[PDB]
Amino acid sequence: LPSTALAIGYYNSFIKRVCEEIHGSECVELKKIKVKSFRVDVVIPETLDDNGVGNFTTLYNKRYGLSKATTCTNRGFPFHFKPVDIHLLDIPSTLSTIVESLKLYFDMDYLEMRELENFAKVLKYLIGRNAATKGYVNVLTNV
Amino acid sequence: PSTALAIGYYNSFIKRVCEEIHGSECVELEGKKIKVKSFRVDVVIPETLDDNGVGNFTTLYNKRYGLSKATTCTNRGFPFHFKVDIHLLDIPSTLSTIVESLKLYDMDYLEMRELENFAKVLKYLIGRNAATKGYVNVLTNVK
Amino acid sequence: LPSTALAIGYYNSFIKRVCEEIHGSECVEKIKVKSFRVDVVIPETLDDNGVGNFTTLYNKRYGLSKATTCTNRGFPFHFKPVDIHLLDIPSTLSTIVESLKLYLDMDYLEMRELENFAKVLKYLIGRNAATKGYVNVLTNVK
Amino acid sequence: PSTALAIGYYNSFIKRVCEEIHGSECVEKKIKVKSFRVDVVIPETLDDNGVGNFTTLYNKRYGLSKATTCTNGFPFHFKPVDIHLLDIPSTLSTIVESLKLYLDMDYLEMRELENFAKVLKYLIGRNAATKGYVNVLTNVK
Ligand SMILES: Nc1nc2c(ncn2[C@@H]2O[C@@H]3COP(=O)(O)O[C@H]4[C@@H](O)[C@H](n5cnc6c(N)ncnc65)O[C@@H]4COP(=O)(O)O[C@H]3[C@H]2O)c(=O)[nH]1
Ligand SMILES: Nc1nc2c(ncn2[C@@H]2O[C@@H]3COP(=O)(O)O[C@H]4[C@@H](O)[C@H](n5cnc6c(N)ncnc65)O[C@@H]4COP(=O)(O)O[C@H]3[C@H]2O)c(=O)[nH]1
Repeated sequence: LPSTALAIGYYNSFIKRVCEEIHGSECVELKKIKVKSFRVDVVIPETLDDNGVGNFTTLYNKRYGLSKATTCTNRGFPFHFKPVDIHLLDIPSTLSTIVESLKLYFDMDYLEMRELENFAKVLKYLIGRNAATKGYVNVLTNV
Repeated sequence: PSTALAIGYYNSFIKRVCEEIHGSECVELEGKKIKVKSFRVDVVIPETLDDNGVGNFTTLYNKRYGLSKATTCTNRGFPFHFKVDIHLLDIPSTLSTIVESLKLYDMDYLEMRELENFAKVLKYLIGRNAATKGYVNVLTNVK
Repeated sequence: LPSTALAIGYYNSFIKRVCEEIHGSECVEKIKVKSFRVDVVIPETLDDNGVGNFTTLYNKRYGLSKATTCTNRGFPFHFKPVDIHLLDIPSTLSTIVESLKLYLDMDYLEMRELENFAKVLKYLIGRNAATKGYVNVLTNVK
Repeated sequence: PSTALAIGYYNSFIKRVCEEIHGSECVEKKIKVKSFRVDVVIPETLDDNGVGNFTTLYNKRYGLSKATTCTNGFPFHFKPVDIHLLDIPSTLSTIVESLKLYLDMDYLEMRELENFAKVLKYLIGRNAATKGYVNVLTNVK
């Protein structure tokens, strides 16, 4: 199904790049900020919307009040985080893509959370793969 | 495999950038608004991919052409490289994911297949919509 | 029937646009907002020549006030640091009567399309997340 | 389904604008009105997301000024002068959404577009207050 490719791409690029860069630098760009310990949480909506996950992302922002910061590059990676420990979290925008694929592929909702749980499984497998993400990371489904 | 990733890339990057440019006609080029009279995004696709991904080709092309990087009008910024009539060019980093999947999944022929499939689906989705049609093109068979 | 198309159009355009815009901006015309709850108001029955008289009567009886969306697509809608209690009567329902005049009971039929419109609105509110509790509908009013 | 949507658009927008312009001859300061006709132009094919993109493209290419009618409003697009009204009916977008929830796809959209245009021009011709002072232009871009 066309959910493993999205999971592979999102994990590899975003997660591996950000994790390696921040482990090699230990700092973020809020003005500059510095970090002490790392926890990245992937947030997965229970079901997708008809027109992407932008509205869900904005609702989550207003509900939790996350804060903006890219990686300290002198390839900016703007992310949302909550001498200091940082509890990073994000809702992968790539999930939006899936809905469009479905239009080119109530069975709709049933299929949708099938690919959502498959995406979560692929992410967990890729966490298991590498060591840079071997406990400094977690995922949350049915949100 | 490449089709869903291609759909996602097209949707997000192309529709967002085209819509913002059309509705604003202003890009923060070194933090200063430029005019917009005629433009089009040239998405250029490598013929072959490296074992490590696409970063090397992106670096080589950008250095050869020295394309300046800037975002779109803000008030999430979508940085892009380009050169008044703006000349937008794009190396889609998403292509890297392809090999990753094939690495987890004649090889070089398979990457060729995925690259050409990406090209065709991009061209089809560009042909459909009116926001992009005319203001975007895909340049395969490049280097 | 020709009530699901009207319901879909009304919901999508008006409700989704306004709700998303106010969630993303939190301001109207100046005034600033803290929370949202939009009440779609549905007449218990339709009239011969639309719902203009019903809308004016409701406005006088509740004394609503004007407000548009902070666009920099003016959306003139009626509302009652400050929590706003929004309500609205969809003018599109007027159109429905003409449809019947070009489709042909009348009272029961109109009640049927009104109920179908309400069901479609509730379904679409259930669909999206931007409108997942920030919206309510009110059928059989007065 | 699309027919009722077209009928509603016609009634509300066209009837109200025609009535106001004929009874006032003043639109947004106040401009005079001597002769006019609103050109409802219908896209040949629709985007997946709706009509906003085509509306923006057409308006920017033609640089159409936007203004409302007299008050004591209804916005619209146009260009001692004869008014030349124009409008992209946003309601067209609804069609695709309905057709997406309803269930060749492009051909179904073509059906809806032709039906919308036909019913629009029919209800324009039928009434007297609108006859002559309005036209629908398909086969656009
Ligand atoms: N919160 C966050 N997520 C990111 C960031 N960078 C990538 N991601 C996520 O990783 C997915 C895949 O990354 P990609 O680089 O391999 O493919 C991306 C990339 O090739 C291109 N793209 C998207 N946003 C871009 C951007 N801002 N700049 C340049 N290219 C961009 O479009 C592809 C798909 O975008 P998507 O937004 O739907 O999913 C992203 C996206 O959800 C990031 O800096 N922050
Ligand atoms: N309170 C409020 N309600 C609105 C507004 N815009 C639309 N609505 C509601 O959503 C229905 C359908 O929205 P639409 O945009 O898809 O189709 C509308 C719209 O596309 C068109 N129209 C009206 N005034 C227009 C205008 N000034 N410019 C362009 N199109 C216009 O007339 C269609 C039918 O109008 P209607 O009033 O009977 O039903 C509205 C109406 O009940 C609005 O700005 N405010």
